[PDB]
Amino acid sequence: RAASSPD
Amino acid sequence: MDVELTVEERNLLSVAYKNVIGARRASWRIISSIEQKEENEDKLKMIREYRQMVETELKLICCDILDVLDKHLIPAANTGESKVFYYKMKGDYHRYLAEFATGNDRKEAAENSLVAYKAASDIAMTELPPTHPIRLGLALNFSVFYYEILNSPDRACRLAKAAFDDAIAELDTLSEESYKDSTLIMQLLRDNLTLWT
Repeated sequence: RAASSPD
Repeated sequence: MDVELTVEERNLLSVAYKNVIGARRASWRIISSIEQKEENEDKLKMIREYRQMVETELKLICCDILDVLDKHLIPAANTGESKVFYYKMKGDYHRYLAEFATGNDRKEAAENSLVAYKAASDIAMTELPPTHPIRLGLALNFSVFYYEILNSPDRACRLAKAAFDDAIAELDTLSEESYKDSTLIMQLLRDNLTLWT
């Protein structure tokens, strides 16, 4: 529901 | 009991493990959505049996990764970049544990997440430029932790805005070939802000 850091 | 990883090695291992963990997380969310709809005899049971089957695997991975962070990787971190990286990883995996933990476990994990995140922050703000991709990813995941776990949109938006403004300030004095990286995390932070607000 909310974007975290790309990994 | 010590291991040191080059930036490339730890980046590649991180990509692999978080690919796996994201697959499992999305599967868990979908099984939960199925459970909620059917709840609103034998089907639901099996559904729960799959959810309990997912939760276990997830845990087994996250726990197993955190051990390797604590017993091996975090102690053997010279550069501040790698220190912030490993502490952010610890916070991220404790966050994933809290995302589905029930009871005081959800409390437990949450604490161990924050203590990790704060840790990385206390290094980043004194070791990495505001433009550094590690620091920006840390701030983004930390604001996500604030908004979604601790249910604090205020602290989340505060952290996101602070990180974005410090970045956009130090942006003018930054090489292009060293700013194209920060671009994407900065834009993600901006999108998260526009959504939360």
